[PDB]
Amino acid sequence: RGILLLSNRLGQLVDLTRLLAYNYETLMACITMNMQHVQTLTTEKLQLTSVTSLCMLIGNATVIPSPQTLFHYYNVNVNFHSNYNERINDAVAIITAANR
Amino acid sequence: DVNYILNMDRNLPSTARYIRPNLLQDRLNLHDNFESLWDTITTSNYILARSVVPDLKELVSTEAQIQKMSQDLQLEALTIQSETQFLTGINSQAANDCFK
Amino acid sequence: PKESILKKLEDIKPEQVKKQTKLFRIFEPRQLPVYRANGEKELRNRWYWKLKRDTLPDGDYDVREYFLNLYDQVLTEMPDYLLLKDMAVENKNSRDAGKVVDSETAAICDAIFQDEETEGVVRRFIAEMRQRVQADRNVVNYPSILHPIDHAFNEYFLQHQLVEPLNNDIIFNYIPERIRNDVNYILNMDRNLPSTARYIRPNLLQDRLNLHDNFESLWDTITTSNYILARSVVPDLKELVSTEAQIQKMSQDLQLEALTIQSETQFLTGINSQAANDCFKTLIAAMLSQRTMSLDFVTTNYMSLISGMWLLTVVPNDMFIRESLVACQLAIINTIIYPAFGMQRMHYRNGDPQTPFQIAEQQIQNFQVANWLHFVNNNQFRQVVIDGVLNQVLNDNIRNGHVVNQLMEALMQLSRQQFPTMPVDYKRSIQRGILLLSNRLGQLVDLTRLLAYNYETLMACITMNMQHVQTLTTEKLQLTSVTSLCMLIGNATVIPSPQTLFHYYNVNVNFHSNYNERINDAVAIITAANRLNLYQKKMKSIVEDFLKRLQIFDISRVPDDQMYRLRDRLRLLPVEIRRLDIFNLILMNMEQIERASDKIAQGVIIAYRDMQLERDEMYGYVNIARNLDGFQQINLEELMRTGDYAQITNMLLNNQPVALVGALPFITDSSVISLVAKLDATVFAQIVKLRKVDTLKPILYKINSDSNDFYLVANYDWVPTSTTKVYKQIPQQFDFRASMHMLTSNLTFTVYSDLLAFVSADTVEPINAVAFDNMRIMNEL
Repeated sequence: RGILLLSNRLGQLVDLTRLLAYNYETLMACITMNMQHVQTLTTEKLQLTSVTSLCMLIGNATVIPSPQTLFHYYNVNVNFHSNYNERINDAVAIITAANR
Repeated sequence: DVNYILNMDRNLPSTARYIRPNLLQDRLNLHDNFESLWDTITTSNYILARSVVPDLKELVSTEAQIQKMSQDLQLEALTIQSETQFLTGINSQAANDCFK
Repeated sequence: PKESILKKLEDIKPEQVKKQTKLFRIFEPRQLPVYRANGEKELRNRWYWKLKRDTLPDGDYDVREYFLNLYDQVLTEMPDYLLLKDMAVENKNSRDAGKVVDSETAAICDAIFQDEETEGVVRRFIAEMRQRVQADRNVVNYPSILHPIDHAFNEYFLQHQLVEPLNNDIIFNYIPERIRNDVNYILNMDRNLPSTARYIRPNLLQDRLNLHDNFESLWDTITTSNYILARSVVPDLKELVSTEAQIQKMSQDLQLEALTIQSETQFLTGINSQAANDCFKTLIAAMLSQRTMSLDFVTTNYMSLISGMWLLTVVPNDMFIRESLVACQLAIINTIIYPAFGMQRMHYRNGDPQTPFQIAEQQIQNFQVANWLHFVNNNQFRQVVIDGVLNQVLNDNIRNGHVVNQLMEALMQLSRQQFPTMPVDYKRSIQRGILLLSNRLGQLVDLTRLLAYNYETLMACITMNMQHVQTLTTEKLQLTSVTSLCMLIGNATVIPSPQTLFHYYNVNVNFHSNYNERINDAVAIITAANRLNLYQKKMKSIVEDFLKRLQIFDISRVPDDQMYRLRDRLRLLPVEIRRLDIFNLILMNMEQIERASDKIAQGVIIAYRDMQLERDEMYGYVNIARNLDGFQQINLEELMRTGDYAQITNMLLNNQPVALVGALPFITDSSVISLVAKLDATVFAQIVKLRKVDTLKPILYKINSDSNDFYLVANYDWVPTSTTKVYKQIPQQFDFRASMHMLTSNLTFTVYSDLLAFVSADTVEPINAVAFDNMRIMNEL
């Protein structure tokens, strides 16, 4: 009986797939930092509770990243990067000098 | 990405000048030893993300669904370990959380 | 509440009528000055066609949706039938009265018949334009003035309305083909309807939705309903051994005392003057409705069990839920048959799933005992189809139905295990209860008959092809009541009151009619909804209304889900010719409507090059093209949807010959000046600033140096130079002579509702009733 609730809703569950598909596939675009897959030392708890909800509980909704939103994102990683790279240079420069 | 509109409005004098962002890559492969720090980055990069991920909309009234759910679920039918499948609630939230 | 879902049922009157009056009008003819080439008003004036209500909006999309509503209006308002004498007026002129069709027809005549028209031919015609009746066929000949599009409508309405005849024979025929036949009943009537009858036809096609494959929650609601409905029927039992008397001899047969003893728990079975009636009703509906019930027993009340065997021998186990037959049987198997039949050595160990009656079969030997097992175990329903039309009735194995050699056998098998044993006393209490069934067996033979009939009767009147699934609200039944009914009955004979039966038919009927009908109403819409590209009228819409219209279902209290799935099935459903046949009509001309009528346009062209203007008569000569031959295009609808790719933005900026398409706001101007100044090139600029357009009001130049105080120019000699005209056909003109059509219908009708009523139903004396075996049902003193 529970299974069926996934099935009927399946017509919609589809929608979910599309959603993420896009979103991730979108947002991502604006990331400068590369990203190698690593086994973080820390976790993040995800209660099947919520999961289950999202599932049978999403309608013909449709939401996406506000323009302004997107930029703001780029902008940040950007700066950050710039700082990382920059300090790096600032760092190196010193150390090497420090030697001769 | 069709869905998004682009347009220019202001002009640019041959006076226009900016400073390179400088986005060299990793340069430092922390991906193979500095776990402690990755965890800290991930975390960071993570929160950052939630801050962006658009909030959802138009969901099915919490009550409505869970109710047709009990009709379908046949909850209290002998089985000893009741009311552990319905701590599901706060979905109007759980989904948003699960999603982000 | 219990009888709060019943008032939602008996209160369902779907046999809704729809009477028409005013004809069905879209465009009324109208005045307007005439402008001969050259542009002067030659006087006299002419008559054309313009729509009643330019309602029409802005944006191809909004347009499409608009029409759609028309479809919904058409249907609600779709003539269930008509009648022309009811819509009669009189003609001011003619060889006489003439009586015409619809006030508007009248007006028009008198009107044209004064404002110096095309003279003779018109007045003339208007004269000899009357009525005439051909009584001999009930036919009627009226006139009526309308409009090509109007005759269009009203016409099909004559040919498709719905009122057949009605003779004694038909009334007789609507009465279920298995009841008129059932002997035990009689029928007799009070009238003879004349040749003028018309009876409407409650149509009852099947549930083309198999609600029973994904939607257990709606079914559940139906079942429930259908169930309560049933109880409302189930006859109330009659005269049965006064409660006290029986229960008293009951204590006796057994031998009680003050030292404690076990029979004692077989008497919370008393109350039956409540229990038997409940147990009885309950049982039927269950079957009819086809609901699945549960079981409330006690392991100490063995009697209550014995009676179970009564039950089980009946209702093909599948009718009860799983976890219930399970308990029941094993409880019998392990505390009643093995335990006092020297067959208990292991005490029977069972650990869930497989079948527990079953396995006892292939284990112990004894014939009497052995037949019970196979007959009970493999006993099922006979999946029967046709019954004087697709009734699809789940029937009870002929056998059982009074040829109760089942009960006699159920007793003989009981008469023979009461032989061996093990725990000395225990047998005393057990076999003593067993005997109480045997003596009563003369009467038990009856209970069977009763149900047998009743179910087998009520049945027929259920057009709602019932099936065999699993409920989920499981009505509750106690072995308490069961046991009561059992030993406490006999001599009596009861049966379905006539009036009662009908009432039942009637209901399911309506209901059906509604289901089938809404279905059609539903489908029709959805399909239309598609050949209209309404990617924005999110359908979560139709389903909602649909369900509602068959009260019982708490709409808000049902997830959007099921709803959609409901559409998914509806979509594949055929409209009803009626339905379809109309949509084809609306579309087919659609174009014509839109084009005509003001407020709107179609599209505009922008050739940055001076050019001529047509010289039509209606309007003076202006900016119009009925072709847009050449140039390019760009759907506006898709534009404001897509988001405009500066494609337009660029072309506008760069100045290139182009066109636009869709719903549009026209704007009329006069003072020629405007034109020479070339105002029309302005407007456009805007767009550049606002990606989207609707703020776009194109221009038209009604130019007739007559009404344009600035004729100063028509003077010299000219010929209209414009840059950009407009897409919009031209309002046809009005040819009276031909514009009129002729009509046919029928006279003095006689519509009826309900039917049946015309019959007085009586019943034979109870004492000698008959089942499908021609045997006196209830022949044990």
